[PDB]
Amino acid sequence: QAIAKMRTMIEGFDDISHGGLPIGRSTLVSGTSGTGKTLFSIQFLYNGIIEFDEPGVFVTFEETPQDIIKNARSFGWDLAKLVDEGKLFILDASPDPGFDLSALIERINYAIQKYRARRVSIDSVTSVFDASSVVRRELFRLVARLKQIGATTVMTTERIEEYGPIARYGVEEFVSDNVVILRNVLEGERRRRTLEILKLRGTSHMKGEYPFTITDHGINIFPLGAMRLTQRSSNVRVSSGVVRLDEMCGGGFFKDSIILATGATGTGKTLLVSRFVENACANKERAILFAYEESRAQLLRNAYSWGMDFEEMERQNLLKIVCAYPESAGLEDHLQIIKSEINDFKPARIAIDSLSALARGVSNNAFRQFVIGVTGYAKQEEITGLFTNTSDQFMGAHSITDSHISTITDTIILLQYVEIRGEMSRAINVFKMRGSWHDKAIREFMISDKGPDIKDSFRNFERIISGSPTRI
Amino acid sequence: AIAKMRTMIEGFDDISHGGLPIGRSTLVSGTSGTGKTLFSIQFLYNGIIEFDEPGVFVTFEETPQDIIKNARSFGWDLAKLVDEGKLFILDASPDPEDLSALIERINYAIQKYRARRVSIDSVTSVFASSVVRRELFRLVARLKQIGATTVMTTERIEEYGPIARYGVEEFVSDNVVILRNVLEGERRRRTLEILKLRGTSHMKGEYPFTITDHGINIFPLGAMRLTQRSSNVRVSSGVVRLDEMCGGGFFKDSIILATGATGTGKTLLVSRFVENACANKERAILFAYEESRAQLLRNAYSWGMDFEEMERQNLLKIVCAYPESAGLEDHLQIIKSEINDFKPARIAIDSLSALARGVSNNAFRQFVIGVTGYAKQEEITGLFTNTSDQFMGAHSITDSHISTITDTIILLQYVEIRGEMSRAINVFKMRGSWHDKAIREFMISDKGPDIKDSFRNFERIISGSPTRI
Amino acid sequence: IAKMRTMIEGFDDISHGGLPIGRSTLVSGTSGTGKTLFSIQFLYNGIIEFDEPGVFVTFEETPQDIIKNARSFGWDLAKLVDEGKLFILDASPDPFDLSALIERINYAIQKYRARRVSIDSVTSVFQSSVVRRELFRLVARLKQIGATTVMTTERIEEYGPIARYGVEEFVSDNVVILRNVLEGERRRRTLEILKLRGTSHMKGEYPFTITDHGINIFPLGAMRLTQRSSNVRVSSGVVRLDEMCGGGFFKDSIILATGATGTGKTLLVSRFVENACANKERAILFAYEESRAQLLRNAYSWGMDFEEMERQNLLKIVCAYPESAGLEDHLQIIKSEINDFKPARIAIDSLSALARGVSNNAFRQFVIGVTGYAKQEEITGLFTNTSDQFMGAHSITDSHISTITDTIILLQYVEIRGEMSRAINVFKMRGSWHDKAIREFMISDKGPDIKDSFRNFERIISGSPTRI
Ligand SMILES: Nc1ncnc2c1ncn2[C@@H]1O[C@H](COP(=O)(O)OP(=O)(O)OP(=O)(O)O)[C@@H](O)[C@H]1O
Ligand SMILES: Nc1ncnc2c1ncn2[C@@H]1O[C@H](COP(=O)(O)OP(=O)(O)OP(=O)(O)O)[C@@H](O)[C@H]1O
Ligand SMILES: Nc1ncnc2c1ncn2[C@@H]1O[C@H](COP(=O)(O)OP(=O)(O)OP(=O)(O)O)[C@@H](O)[C@H]1O
Ligand SMILES: Nc1ncnc2c1ncn2[C@@H]1O[C@H](COP(=O)(O)OP(=O)(O)OP(=O)(O)O)[C@@H](O)[C@H]1O
Ligand SMILES: Nc1ncnc2c1ncn2[C@@H]1O[C@H](COP(=O)(O)OP(=O)(O)OP(=O)(O)O)[C@@H](O)[C@H]1O
Ligand SMILES: Nc1ncnc2c1ncn2[C@@H]1O[C@H](COP(=O)(O)OP(=O)(O)OP(=O)(O)O)[C@@H](O)[C@H]1O
Ligand SMILES: [Mg+2]
Ligand SMILES: [Mg+2]
Ligand SMILES: [Mg+2]
Ligand SMILES: [Mg+2]
Ligand SMILES: [Mg+2]
Ligand SMILES: [Mg+2]
Repeated sequence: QAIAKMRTMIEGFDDISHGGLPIGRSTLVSGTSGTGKTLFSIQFLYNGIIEFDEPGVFVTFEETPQDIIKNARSFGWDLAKLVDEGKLFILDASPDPGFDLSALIERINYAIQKYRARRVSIDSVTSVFDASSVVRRELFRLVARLKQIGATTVMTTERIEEYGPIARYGVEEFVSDNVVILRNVLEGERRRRTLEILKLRGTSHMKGEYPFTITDHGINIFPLGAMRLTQRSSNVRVSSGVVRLDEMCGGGFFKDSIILATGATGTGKTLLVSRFVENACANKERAILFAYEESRAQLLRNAYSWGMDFEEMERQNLLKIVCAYPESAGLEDHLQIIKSEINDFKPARIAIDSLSALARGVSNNAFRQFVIGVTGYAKQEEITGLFTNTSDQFMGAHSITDSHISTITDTIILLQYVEIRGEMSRAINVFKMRGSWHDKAIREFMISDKGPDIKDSFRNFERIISGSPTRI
Repeated sequence: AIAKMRTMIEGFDDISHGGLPIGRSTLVSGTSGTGKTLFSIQFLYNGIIEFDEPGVFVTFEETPQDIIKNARSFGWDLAKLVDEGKLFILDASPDPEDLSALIERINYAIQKYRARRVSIDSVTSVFASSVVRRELFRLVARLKQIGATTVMTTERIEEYGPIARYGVEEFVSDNVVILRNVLEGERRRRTLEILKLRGTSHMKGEYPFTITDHGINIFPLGAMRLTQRSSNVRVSSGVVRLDEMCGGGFFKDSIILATGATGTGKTLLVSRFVENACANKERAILFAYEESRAQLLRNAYSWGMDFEEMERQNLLKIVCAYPESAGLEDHLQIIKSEINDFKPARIAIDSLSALARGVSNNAFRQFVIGVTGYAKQEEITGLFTNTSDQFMGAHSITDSHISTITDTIILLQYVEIRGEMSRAINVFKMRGSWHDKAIREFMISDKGPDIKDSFRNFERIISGSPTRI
Repeated sequence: IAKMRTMIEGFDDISHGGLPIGRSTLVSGTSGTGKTLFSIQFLYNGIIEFDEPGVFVTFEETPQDIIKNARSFGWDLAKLVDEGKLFILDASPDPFDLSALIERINYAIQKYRARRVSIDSVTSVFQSSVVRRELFRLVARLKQIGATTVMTTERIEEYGPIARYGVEEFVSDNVVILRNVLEGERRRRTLEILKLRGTSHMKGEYPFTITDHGINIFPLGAMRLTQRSSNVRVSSGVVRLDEMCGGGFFKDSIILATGATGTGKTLLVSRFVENACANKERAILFAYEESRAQLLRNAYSWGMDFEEMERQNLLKIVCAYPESAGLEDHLQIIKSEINDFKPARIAIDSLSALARGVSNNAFRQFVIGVTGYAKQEEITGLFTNTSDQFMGAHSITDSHISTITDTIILLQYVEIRGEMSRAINVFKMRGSWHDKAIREFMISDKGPDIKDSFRNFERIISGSPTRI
């Protein structure tokens, strides 16, 4: 048969490893200091005991068992209880403030034999080490030893560089069958943790780097390229909160769709968003406004001057206003918050104000990856998503988005300024709709105390899209 | 000329100009997980199963049991061939609880099995550069006298560092293959190179490959001979008016490009293109990289076409995938793979601009030439869509500059007429045919696209903001 | 400082005569560079071209194999050994060492009356300060013996130290470096004379190709070679285009057909190539975007029978992806094919295709080379160049190679009355008058037809003109 694997039950990993770690073989987990090796090792054992009734041995080489049990209480895992229930054996191989190899393989086997233990975690084998071929042969002996037992091993290894050699010595890499590289890449002044499976001998795996976050629920990996173009798509309509906009969308937005609001600063994106949120609470549905530009304080003042009261919506428990600076974390961290926050609130409508805030400084690819995730998560979860985008230029803009994410959205609302008679008008347009007919008219519109009023088209003008048209 | 032995690895025999030179050792160096072992296993396996050429595998770390088990993954029974006496896994790995000695064992094994092939994996784990060359030289030199073609595995620490670990292994061997696993920004890319073959020609540079269920599959971008068939056979676009604008419809043996701003009607044309195939009981595949099976099924139904029906009839397969789910190399395989099972008459990729996201224009072009080329030589009508970055005033058909690779170009654009977003369609070019040269207005309905009349009384129609005459 | 001719294509140019006589020349380089091929070709040429006997010292490769490897290039070293013009000296170990070697070299030189010596590789012998003296000794002895030697050395890094130990350079009188540099995924073979003590040579690196004929270097600087130029005319194949140029294209000239995709560059090529064969003259067609079947089909739709012209051995079609080879290799394929057919006209369709993925310096070098070869061999070259922009193009070429062409035929779309019409312009003609009018031209089953100019329009060059 094909190489049998053993599920780790670490969010994402088992999809990246196409099942889990090859059973009976050792797997190297190497990374710089604070990459998540120990955690990868604990979480690996814990889940086997709790879920599969597979006992585990943790082989510490410096961390006192008090501290291992103590660090586990942070993630809400109680190791002490599994010790006292004879399921998890912590095997202190740290020296009190040669016997190595043969002596230790006996000790770890006396424990492997004693607990019927199907899983082992050695952390960190590096600290035992010796020149170049010394680490290779002493290591190899240990791997080949455990393979004879028929036990499945996680081998924490250290690193000095972030994209340097795999291990410390340039040997371990090859001794082991399965190699996992953790990274904590400094991208500007922020840190992006990624896990890569370099090889699993005798089996396929997902290639490349995958981002993850160490939350209070452990390692959470988002398989960026393991989401499936496999979501539901109804014809159920919903209201935008603007009646003339619903008319122009051929009877309102689709429930299962991503809507994009594109225009210069001060064109009315946050007004359409505010409105899009107030419609959900008006029909007794929960909504989340993900603000990254304005504070709750300012989002209420401005909403109340447009006629709508966020307070009664919040108190009724139908509207959550979140608010975060994009620079406060990295994209994976934000994507984590958003997914986390949608689960505990279970809304029918998400709104992010704005994507253009989150694209700042971050690379185009890194940004798009975030957008394929948030767009993709909403789509498969049957949640309507309105995403605001502020164009870098206020006039003469030729591209909808500067990040080029138009092919990812289903519906594009387009706000733009228009200069007539030495004044600055606005002009909404339903630029596209996937499914609906939609109005093809660039209707002028005004904002008041009442909200948005969508009047008539500029029938007697040429080059409306320019920003300074000419009366025909 | 030097005599070569066919390896039966997809792409290698063409890259090596006939296989590995016979009676010489070939060095295959790479970083961890590069496909070194796989290359050597295959070398032997494909040798045994095809030409009844027996082979020997020397292993210094991996147990023989494991070389047999790992091989089962690719659906090959190495165990059956050990019994049959065609293979022999000479276990040279250390015991948990020699230079000339091994050579004698390897020599003995060769005659003891009439073996024409060898694979020593890896001759580094056995190990001072002064010393490593002398013994490595002895081994490779010995094997030349035995008269046995050899694949010798060696390890590396850096993708563009020294070819092998000790800056010696290279110069000893007659033949050097580098397997690479380059990090293309969070996505990996597997390339095979032949750095030197003493006494013969080969192909130069990096050639990308994939490790799959069927082993190593290399796509030689530079040997796919631009020597492909052609006809004047016409196939319908799925729109009678567009067919007329092309001068009888599309050519069968042609790459078509549908270009335009976001939501101009590309994915609609892709739909009508695919349906028309199912109408004439001909198979087609729809490669969707932006929508989803449901949203495609839906959006099409609101255009009066049942994809649900076509799939049930097995005349339409829909392969949905995110562009960033894998690197280009993998995609090209999936695309080429899905075309070999289903054996279609027409292919559709929606869209190319989606795949060019976050990738060097080179990797893209090579990929595009790849798919273009394959469909062309396989006599398959290819409709590819491209979203222009600029919705109005676009000065270039594509930002990837792949217009020259296409044969036919359907250009869709927005036209601002009396405060409205009207659309237009013009057959920009058509190699072989006449085609209409008119920027004719069209509307989309429940029925689909209706191609009306040109903007006769307008100036600067392309700019997207025209002017009344 | 007297020099020995290598007869290695173009090396004698770079070296200003060849290798300094009675001195060793280091030829360092990474694996697969062509050091062993260089040193073999240095002796072989020495024998066949001057009857200068050579001695080849091998420290790894068995004499048996060195012969087998050479049979590749069509050279028979076995015959040259039996005849005693070449002596392969085996100094490999079994499967007082430097001095023992000198003696055996000095033995063969005196025994075989040998002018040339090749030692590959001196490095492999050794196993830093110590390497210097042993090498110095080896060279100093060979200068006493009075032998011009080639000495191969190996390198780890492609732009790192000129030799393994960072010494071999300083001890040698002459230094040559072979490089096999990686341009993305394609390889580029470059040769560089780093120094020749006592003499002049061409500085910097020069590309080369290892072919069935050995090391073929292109000294991309020492070209010009005078080239001849006449006022002889040649029909373009389009009657009006012939007039608009002032009697046709000059015989010894570079024609450029720039324009947006689908404007008709390939049609202008097709007729240009036909016109040669209508006057029983050979022409090669170098295609980089269209297969011979498609070129055959589309031509047949414009009237011309490509198949008929191919049978009479007048018209030759090439066809090759740019991504298949590098630029140096493409230059060779063309330089080769011209020699094997000796055509009156080459047609490259397109230069724009071959510029893909390459640096403009690397590309522009390629163009200089193709131009200068066609110009000096008096082959009239038409070249096509599809522009990046189909309307609003402000530059004739995006490669900036307009100064390298003598004549430019500029096609462009013109937006008239809601339709896409094309226009032909003779943009320049060094030597002739040429028409200065932007003319409209249709393409029918019969080929092109150039009608009347757009005199009643403004802003034609933009592609969106205004009626006035
Ligand atoms: N409850 C928690 N909430 C959030 N982050 C946490 C929590 N507990 C631990 N972390 C973080 O997760 C990281 C996990 O690193 P881990 O303890 O696995 O070290 P390691 O990767 O083995 O490296 P080292 O060799 O330095 O021990 C810690 O550095 C810590 O910053
Ligand atoms: N009470 C009001 N009466 C009338 N118009 C108002 C009122 N309050 C705000 N506006 C209008 O609404 C605009 C506010 O911009 P809005 O938040 O709607 O859009 P936005 O594009 O998201 O803004 P930004 O790009 O600055 O984040 C102001 O420029 C103003 O013209
Ligand atoms: N059945 C399979 N399907 C897909 N990929 C596979 C399969 N089996 C193995 N692989 C891939 O092959 C790689 C391992 O190949 P191989 O063992 O030849 O590597 P290697 O370069 O010899 O490594 P090392 O020398 O460090 O052992 C892994 O990265 C894995 O993803
Ligand atoms: N039922 C319908 N009735 C009328 N018009 C429709 C209908 N369905 C779609 N349309 C129009 O046609 C467009 C369809 O375009 P299509 O789905 O081909 O997108 P596209 O041009 O591929 O662009 P993108 O890649 O950005 O989605 C819609 O945006 C809308 O303007
Ligand atoms: N007939 C041929 N046609 C084309 N290329 C050839 C031919 N014969 C050999 N080559 C190429 O030319 C090179 C000749 O190798 P050569 O032994 O000269 O290199 P080298 O740098 O001395 O190698 P090393 O130092 O590793 O021994 C090889 O890369 C080979 O691929
Ligand atoms: N039989 C025909 N009748 C009329 N026009 C034709 C015919 N065949 C081709 N054409 C026209 O010729 C054009 C193609 O010209 P050609 O192939 O020379 O283009 P090009 O300038 O080389 O551009 P590219 O190489 O980018 O395709 C088509 O756009 C088409 O309008
Ligand atoms: Mg730790
Ligand atoms: Mg705002
Ligand atoms: Mg291996
Ligand atoms: Mg689409
Ligand atoms: Mg050599
Ligand atoms: Mg062309």
